[PDB]
Amino acid sequence: MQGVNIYNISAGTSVDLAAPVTTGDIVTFFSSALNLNAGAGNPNNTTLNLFAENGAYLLQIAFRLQENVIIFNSRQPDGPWLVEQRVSDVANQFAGIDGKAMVTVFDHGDKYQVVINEKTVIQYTKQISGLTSSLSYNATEETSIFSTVVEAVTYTGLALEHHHHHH
Amino acid sequence: MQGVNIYNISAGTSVDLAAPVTTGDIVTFFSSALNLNAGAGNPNNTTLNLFAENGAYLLQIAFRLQENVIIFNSRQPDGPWLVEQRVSDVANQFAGIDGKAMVTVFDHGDKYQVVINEKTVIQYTKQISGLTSSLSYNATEETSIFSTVVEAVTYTGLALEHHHHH
Ligand SMILES: OC[C@H]1O[C@@H](O[C@H]2[C@H](O)[C@@H](O)[C@H](O)O[C@@H]2CO)[C@H](O)[C@@H](O)[C@H]1O
Ligand SMILES: OC[C@H]1O[C@@H](O[C@H]2[C@H](O)[C@@H](O)[C@H](O)O[C@@H]2CO)[C@H](O)[C@@H](O)[C@H]1O
Repeated sequence: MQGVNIYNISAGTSVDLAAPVTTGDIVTFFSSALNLNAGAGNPNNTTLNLFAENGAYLLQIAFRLQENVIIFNSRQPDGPWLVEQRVSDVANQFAGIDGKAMVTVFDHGDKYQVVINEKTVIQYTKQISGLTSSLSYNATEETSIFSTVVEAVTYTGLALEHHHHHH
Repeated sequence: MQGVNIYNISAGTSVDLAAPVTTGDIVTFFSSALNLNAGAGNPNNTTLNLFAENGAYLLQIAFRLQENVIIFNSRQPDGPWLVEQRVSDVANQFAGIDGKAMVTVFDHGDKYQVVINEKTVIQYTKQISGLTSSLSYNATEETSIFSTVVEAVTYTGLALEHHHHH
């Protein structure tokens, strides 16, 4: 059945989900601040990650102000970072809303749709499949583009399909 | 296409959705405050409403501190309120989180599942069916349990049509 779980993630920490995020599920990270002028990343200012039980980075959303880009990538816990998908102009993706923001990730089975506020910035074809068992928000107090603590809200058990058969 | 929409709603106003909420979709109201000591409503302290395209009150979630109850109901805009569904102990529903709150409504087609924070408060069997085309948040400045402005986020286009060819 459908359920809502709330997690308050401090910068530099991660949490295990009470209910895994799977195909048809949604997770939204809410930030109470938007620091588009934060310190220089190294090279990341902020990273939002969806982890598989084996620690694989199912999806990482990395924000880089200096390089002015949002990187989407995946990799096994002991494997190399895979093919990066980039979105230029970090500020433009958040335009329209200041002092706060939200990043939503839809798990569509074959792809991860990421939406910054109301704007879909990418339909990311998965490079690694599997259910998300933990989330993380990594950054330092001085260079994060988001608030010290980011609230993650997962909407699980959502999957709804209408099967139409033909022959 | 699945999509997220954000609407800031001031107490006593309503908003027209850019994308309607239908079966399988979600709408969550976020409050930057929680005032469970706001006093008696008139009779409601706060009401969250989902309106169908034809103007009907698909669902009203009404909080009453003096009655210590949450009332769920429906009605036609020119008609009488229908059969009230009640859930007692308002505080218990928001237990665990202070200074803020979220109310989530899942549209399951035949029923609306209301969730306060992480707790499912009710599986409301619909008295009126249809797609939600607008929302409203009514309350006064002094007696609302939520912040002056509530932020509603909709997740739409979620149901999927899966064709199989044999
Ligand atoms: O791909 C995510 C991953 O990127 C690393 O930095 C990459 C850099 O983006 C790429 O252009 C370069 O060729 O290789 C670097 C890694 O050696 C980040 O260091 C890492 O934290 C992730 O963000
Ligand atoms: O049902 C929501 C609706 O309730 C109205 O008040 C009701 C009251 O709760 C009920 O016990 C009584 O029998 O009828 C009243 C209506 O005549 C509120 O006035 C209305 O705003 C909604 O909150």
